[PDB]
Amino acid sequence: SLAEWKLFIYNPTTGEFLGRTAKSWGLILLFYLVFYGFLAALFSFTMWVMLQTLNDEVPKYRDQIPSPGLMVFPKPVTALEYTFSRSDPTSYAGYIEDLKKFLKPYTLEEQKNLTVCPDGALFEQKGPVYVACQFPISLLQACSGMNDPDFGYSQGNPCILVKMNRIIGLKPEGVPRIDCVSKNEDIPNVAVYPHNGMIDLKYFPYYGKKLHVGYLQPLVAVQVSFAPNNTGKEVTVECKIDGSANLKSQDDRDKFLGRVMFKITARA
Amino acid sequence: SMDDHKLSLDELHRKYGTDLSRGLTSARAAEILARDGPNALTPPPTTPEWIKFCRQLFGGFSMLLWIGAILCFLAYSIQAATEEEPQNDNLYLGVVLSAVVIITGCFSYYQEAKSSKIMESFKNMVPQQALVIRNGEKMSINAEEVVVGDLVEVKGGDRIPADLRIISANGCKVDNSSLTGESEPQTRSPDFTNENPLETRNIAFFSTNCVEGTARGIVVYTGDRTVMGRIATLASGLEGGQTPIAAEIEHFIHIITGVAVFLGVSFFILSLILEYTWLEAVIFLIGIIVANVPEGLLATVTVCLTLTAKRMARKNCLVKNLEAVETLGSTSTICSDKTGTLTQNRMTVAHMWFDNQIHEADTTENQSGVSFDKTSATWLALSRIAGLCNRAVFQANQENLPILKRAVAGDASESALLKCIELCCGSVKEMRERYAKIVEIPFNSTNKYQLSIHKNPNTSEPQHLLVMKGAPERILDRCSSILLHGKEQPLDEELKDAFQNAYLELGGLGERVLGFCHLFLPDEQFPEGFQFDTDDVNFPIDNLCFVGLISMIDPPRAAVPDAVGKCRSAGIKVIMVTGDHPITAKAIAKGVGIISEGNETVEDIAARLNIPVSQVNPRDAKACVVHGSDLKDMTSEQLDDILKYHTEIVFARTSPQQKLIIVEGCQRQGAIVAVTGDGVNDSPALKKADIGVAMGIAGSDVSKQAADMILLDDNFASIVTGVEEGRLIFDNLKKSIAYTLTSNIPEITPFLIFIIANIPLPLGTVTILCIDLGTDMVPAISLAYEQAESDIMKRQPRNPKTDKLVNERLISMAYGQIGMIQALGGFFTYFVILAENGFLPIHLLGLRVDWDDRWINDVEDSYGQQWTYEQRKIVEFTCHTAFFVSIVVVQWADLVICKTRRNSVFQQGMKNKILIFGLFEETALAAFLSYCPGMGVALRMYPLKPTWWFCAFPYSLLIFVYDKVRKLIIRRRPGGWVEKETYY
Ligand SMILES: CC(C)CCC[C@@H](C)[C@H]1CC[C@H]2[C@@H]3CC=C4C[C@@H](O)CC[C@]4(C)[C@H]3CC[C@]12C
Ligand code: ALF
Ligand SMILES: [K+]
Ligand SMILES: [K+]
Ligand SMILES: [K+]
Ligand SMILES: [Mg+2]
Repeated sequence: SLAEWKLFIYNPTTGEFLGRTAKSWGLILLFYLVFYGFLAALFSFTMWVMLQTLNDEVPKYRDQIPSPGLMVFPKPVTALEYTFSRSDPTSYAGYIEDLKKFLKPYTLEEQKNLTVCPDGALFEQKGPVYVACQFPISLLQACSGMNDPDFGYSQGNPCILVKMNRIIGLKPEGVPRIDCVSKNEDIPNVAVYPHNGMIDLKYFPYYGKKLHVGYLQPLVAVQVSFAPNNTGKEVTVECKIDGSANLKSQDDRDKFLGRVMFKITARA
Repeated sequence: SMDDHKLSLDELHRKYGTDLSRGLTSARAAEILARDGPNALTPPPTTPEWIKFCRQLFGGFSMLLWIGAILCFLAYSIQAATEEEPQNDNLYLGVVLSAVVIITGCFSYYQEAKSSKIMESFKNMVPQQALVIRNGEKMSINAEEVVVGDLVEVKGGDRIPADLRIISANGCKVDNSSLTGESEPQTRSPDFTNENPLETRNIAFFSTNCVEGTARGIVVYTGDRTVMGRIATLASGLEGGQTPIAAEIEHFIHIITGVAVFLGVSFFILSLILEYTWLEAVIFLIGIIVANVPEGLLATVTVCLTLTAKRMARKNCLVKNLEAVETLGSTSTICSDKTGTLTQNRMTVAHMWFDNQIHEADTTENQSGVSFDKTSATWLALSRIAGLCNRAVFQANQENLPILKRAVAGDASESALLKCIELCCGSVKEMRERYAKIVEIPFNSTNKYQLSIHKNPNTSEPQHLLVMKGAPERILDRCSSILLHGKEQPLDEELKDAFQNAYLELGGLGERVLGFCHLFLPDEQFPEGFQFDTDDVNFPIDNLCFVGLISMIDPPRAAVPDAVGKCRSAGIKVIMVTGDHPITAKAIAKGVGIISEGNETVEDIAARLNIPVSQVNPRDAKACVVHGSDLKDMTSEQLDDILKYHTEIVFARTSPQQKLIIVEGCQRQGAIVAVTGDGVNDSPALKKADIGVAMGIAGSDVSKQAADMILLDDNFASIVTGVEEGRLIFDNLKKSIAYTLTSNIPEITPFLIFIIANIPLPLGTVTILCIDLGTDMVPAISLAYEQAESDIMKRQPRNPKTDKLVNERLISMAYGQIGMIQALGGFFTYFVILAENGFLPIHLLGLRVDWDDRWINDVEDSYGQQWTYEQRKIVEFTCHTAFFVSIVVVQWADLVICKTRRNSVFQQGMKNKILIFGLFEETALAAFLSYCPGMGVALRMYPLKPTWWFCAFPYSLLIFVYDKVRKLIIRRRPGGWVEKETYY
């Protein structure tokens, strides 16, 4: 029932604020300022010394990323599930915007600098120039920007891009391909357009962001068709890499290693 | 108060309606039994053990960990209900936190007062049977039905059933050691003697026994209404309060809980500001709560206390309450009982006056002192008289015992003479064999002396000798000559004056003095065949030959004076509270060192200046002796004046509750009071004292039930050892708490940087639990084995108001400097692991959202590579493991610098082998957790590359160097700014 704290703050005698005087407060704040400044300087010096030992081209260790994952584009809003209304343009506008933003480097206009490379052969580049192969947008026929303004949307047959994760100096063996299949018994037809998955070896190995300028990773586009009258919603479709032994796709701990599962639902 | 010895025989009988000789009618006895209640002491209710554990389960850090477990369960529920693919991570975290709370509660339950069975001990003092007169007939009945106002008969060692008003007594004597602590028998007589019921002779008290004689008395109080019943109730109802170590523990628990609450609420509401999800916010809050709370701090304190208690258990010092270890070290005042505690509770010969010389005999129980000279013929004669005029005799079947520590059938004086003679020369059995006793006359109330006539030492037939013992100044009234070195000379006036000086000098030491003399037959006028059994014969016993004087006292124990000296050197005020007479109390106080030489009392100053005690200025005398009667009517304010101004205090003739009054008066000045006693009258004082110490051999069962510590071997230097160990454990607890608190910052800071800069989490919650519950336990315990930096017995007792176990300097040091250096080392290791795998430190800013997104599986590192969720999560868990290893590496130097607080770490050497094993076990446990198979699934620990173990080495070196430089600055300028801000 007594306020011993009230006198503790703003003590009229000796002018002690919270048990410590004005001079001692100044001394302790100065000491802590200098101490933390020295600590920050030591941390910065140690960080700079660590960074000097690194290489800007290739990471020191690659043992934690041995095999490529598989991812779809664009990223849906929630839980990798594509939801849109055929009669409502605003529902599928975000997918269109992301797709045109992503496919802009792939069109013929910009990749005129890139060079055509012979097909079917791994492209090893010992030289320092590190030039890139071009990926024509015509390979994703009926799922590309040239054929139609809407990437399959408003027609009931949406287009989704499947892309392999980039790894520096990874050389796939065999013929890598991506096969996509519906999981449900209704089996809505899925059509990977550039023949099979057919990831071409001429794009590998990836040589890094710093060195291999203008790299365009191989793209596989899928089109899950739906009937005009029948929405055919809640379709689960799974893509995976099954043409290469180097690229593993049977992992249990990581469900995205060499494969990807995504869901599509359509309205009207 | 409420005296019944004032009423006459008829006035007492008419008040209770009891016949003088017929007794009490059985019907009236039954009616009174149903009216007042049974003759029994009621045990106080005890809290069940179920509740006490629950009480321990809800203290301080326990509440924060309960909140953490609740939030873990809530997070698991949210995760399941939302994403429908739950992981058994938050559920296991909550279960582990609950188990941690339960184990910490168990440790707290062990480190707690274990109550007392005082009231059970008193019920062992009530007799099972009582001899009561009813209908004019003796009957033995169960003591519980004894009612007020009936004739109760006691005799022959029977314990008194209830407080009696003695109306008839035939040489009755009682042992009042339950009320006064003094075992000398007290005569009981019907007549009124003294106003106070305790010192009056006609009242016989419950829990006492009639050593000899018979007595018919009237019950005046029964059950709880008896004098000792009220004392038992007071002792049972009392509590020792909060121990000082408990107060310090509560203090830093409050500090840490406040800091944890502040950080948790501030950063939780901030996370809600940043539009975190509820699940993310509660996970962050669980991390903050686990990081702030030291999970293994209280268990470490309990283990340190247990180890120190085991260290004293080896020195015959048993610690019943674990918290009592540090109370002795914090003690500033010791209230000490005299008999049994400071003295040996045995009457022993102290001085001898003969050869016109004073010789001091050895009074120590272990006989370590030197003896006096045995070369005198008159000494031989005096020893013969003392050992042969003695009725006392040794009890049989105990020849395999030291003479002083063996039972004797006889009075205390007779036994003292017997044992002294046995130690000095020969044996009394053989002395009686050689000198056959032909007649004796025992001690008389009107004669005050005892004589024995027996066969001569010269073996001549006509000669016999009479040996007489008695009062000193009266026995030579019959004597006319003395023996001096075997030669007899007539009694000289100078010799008489010297005898008077010796009698006053030995008596001035608080000792009972006795005179011994003998006489030989002059010639053949009295033949050997004459019968001396003729009563009132016309042969006066006069013109004897005075031989010597022997003095007796209950002497101090061997180690008590040195222990009192050491305690006084340690700044402890040692007060003497006794139930004995003031003269003996003052003599024992001077003997053991309670009152130092050169210091006088007000009465002594008045005697020196030949003035009344009123004219002496009371401020001059630094010592005082306060009688119990003065203490009774004295008000509390006057008592506080006596304690404050006098430095050598002796309270004499104190009742059991007056000891409690003195203890509370001492505690009223904010003092930690330790009470040493061995009787049942000390039990309220032992209960109320901050720590109660009871003797082992001499202590009564009540005293050792009421005490916190027991001196099993009755060595009074164990008090010195206890205070030294208390100070040592206080310093070592400071060190251990600093070490434990330092590692909190490397666990708090990762979460704060996570929420601020949106980088991937550098440290996991399970990893934090692995730090505190794991690698931090053995090193923190190892600080309990640190030796003293200097002589800790020179500093004054610590001020509980000022000196805190955990102060602002400790918090400032640990949280602000060493903790921040350790956090910098851990963060550097984190950045190294991430950079060498592809994620440069600039790219980590703002990556928290994508890194933690389970569905985004193409997170791009600084080199253009794309990572899936699990691939980058393995790197994050490797960073967690490396952060844990870095905390271990910096805790190496933290342990080294916490080893000492003022001196150099290599100055004192590596005397602590437990600390080296702690370092090695911490490192081995870190390596085992990192590299054991299956730890990636259990704790998400992953193997570390060998170069990654050396990331935190520069910061450990910085900690060591900074502490060494700070210590060097401390010693060069002891009053400097560094010592006022860093030293704790
Ligand atoms: C990650 C970074 C920002 C953490 C920084 C922690 C700093 C700011 C905190 C942690 C511990 C704190 C100190 C704890 C102890 C003391 C001593 C007291 O008498 C004055 C306040 C002072 C000096 C505090 C100042 C602020 C402080 C140093
Ligand atoms: F042993 Al005491 F008063 F001297 F109880
Ligand atoms: K912690
Ligand atoms: K106590
Ligand atoms: K800790
Ligand atoms: Mg005693």
